[PDB]
Amino acid sequence: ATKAVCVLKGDGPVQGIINFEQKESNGPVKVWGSIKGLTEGLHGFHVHEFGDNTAGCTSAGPHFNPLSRKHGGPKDEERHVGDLGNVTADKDGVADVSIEDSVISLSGDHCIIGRTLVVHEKADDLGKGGNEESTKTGNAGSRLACGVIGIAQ
Amino acid sequence: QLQESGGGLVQPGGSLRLSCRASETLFSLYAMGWYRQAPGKQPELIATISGGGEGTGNYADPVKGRFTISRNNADNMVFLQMNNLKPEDTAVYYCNVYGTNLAPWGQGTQVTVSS
Ligand SMILES: [Zn+2]
Repeated sequence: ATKAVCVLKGDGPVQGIINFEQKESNGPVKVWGSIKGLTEGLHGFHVHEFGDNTAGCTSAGPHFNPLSRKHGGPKDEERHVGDLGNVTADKDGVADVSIEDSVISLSGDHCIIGRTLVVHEKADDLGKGGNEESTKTGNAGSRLACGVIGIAQ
Repeated sequence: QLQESGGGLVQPGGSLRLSCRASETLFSLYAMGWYRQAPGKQPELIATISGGGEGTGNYADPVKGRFTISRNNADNMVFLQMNNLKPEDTAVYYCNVYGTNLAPWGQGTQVTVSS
């Protein structure tokens, strides 16, 4: 029953805490927590490849893609491993994150421990935007806050 | 829930401004797109607007540089300004959310380009 946690920080006011739980090996992962300081609405939410914070969130590299697929939404088969879709901030700017995903893992080749969770400035178009960038990042915009994913239990 | 208007017949090179009134619950996700749909085909996403403030727009390749998407937060409305229209643009246009579960489609508005 592996457990992980991530403290999202950035230059601006967006900040949060996101926990992860995987009861069985290679089974679904629960992702739950809270982000704040966001504009109301949808915000891209991804696991990026590197747990490098030397030059801010930019050092995290691209979306975690150990299978070298194209960007999509979490429900699509063609997707990055770290494509977690969008989180929703209310009028107050608080996104209550509740997600269940079977592509990310806390072990094996799809392990995200030691990589970087990142919340984005705008919505992820899930790869349906009809342009090249949509097949890469989903046009979610700049990185508002991020953090290395660490072992919790 | 979603109500589009502003379409019609326009000669090649002309222009149009589609409008859509969306419910406040759908608008408040601040991820709105215009899709175009040809007969028998699936609706493709054509323009997106998301983020705070006045919003930020992104465009699919066949319309980039000719179409602009915008929104009015107070009126909960979305707009597609289409310029330099071509026959390939002929389609029924719909406005919906994106980046999440699609809401029930509206009636859309037909756009025909021909001289
Ligand atoms: Zn991706």
